[PDB]
Formats: sequence, structure tokens, C-alpha cells
Amino acid sequence: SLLEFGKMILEETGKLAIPSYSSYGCYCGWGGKGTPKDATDRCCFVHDCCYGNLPDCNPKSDRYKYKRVNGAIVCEKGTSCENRICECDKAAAICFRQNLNTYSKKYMLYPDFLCKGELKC
Ligand SMILES: COc1ccc(C(=O)O)cc1
Repeated sequence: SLLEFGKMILEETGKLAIPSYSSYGCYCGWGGKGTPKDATDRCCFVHDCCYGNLPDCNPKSDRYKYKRVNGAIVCEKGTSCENRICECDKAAAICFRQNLNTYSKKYMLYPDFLCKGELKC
């Protein structure tokens, strides 16, 4: 679910999903179009594609379970949709951590009109 993803993001990065990643660039918190602005935005682009791989799943509301082994995220077994959702979120959270070094506040509340064009998954 979105709230669980938000908790995962905070755990991983120390940033609040809202407002750090809810309106960032072209794809974070509300993707759609344009060339991703930076590596963080690309995390959200891939995350969006990842959810797009699951048309018959409901990633916003469906809850999954995960644990930490060391600091590593381990998705626990639930339904097929839950497992696949968890893997998408895990990847994104790790991606955000990997790219904290280039996270830029200037991409927060990024205006829609600067995001144009379709980019294929
Ligand atoms: C509503 O909260 C969020 C938080 C993060 C993201 C994201 O990282 O894409 C989307 C919505």
C-alpha cells in the first residue's frame, strides 16, 4: 500500500515520502510524462513501470508484509499481487537510498508543463 511504501521510504532514506517524494520531478508521487529529471526521478519512473506490470493488482491499497534481515528488505509471502507490489516498492526504496547523493529540492513541486513526451518502459 501507499502508506507502507511511505514508511519503507522513510526507513530507507530518513525523508518523509510526503513531501520529499510525493511531487518530485516528473514521475514521483504522480508520474505520467516527460524525461525524468534525475536519478531519483528515474527511480519513480521505473516504479511506475513496475506497477504498470501489474494491471490487475491494486498497489495503492493492497497491503503486504516485509521484514529486515540485517538492513535488507525481505518481502514475506502473501498473495501474488502483494509479493509483486512489495518487490516494486523495495526496489524503489533502495533506489531512493542509492540516489540520495543527488536528490535536489528544486525538483520538489515540479511543474507539470516541464514534463512532456512519453518514455517507454
Ligand atoms: C502519496 O505518497 C506518495 C509517496 C511517494 C510516491 C513515489 O515515490 O512515487 C508516491 C506517492
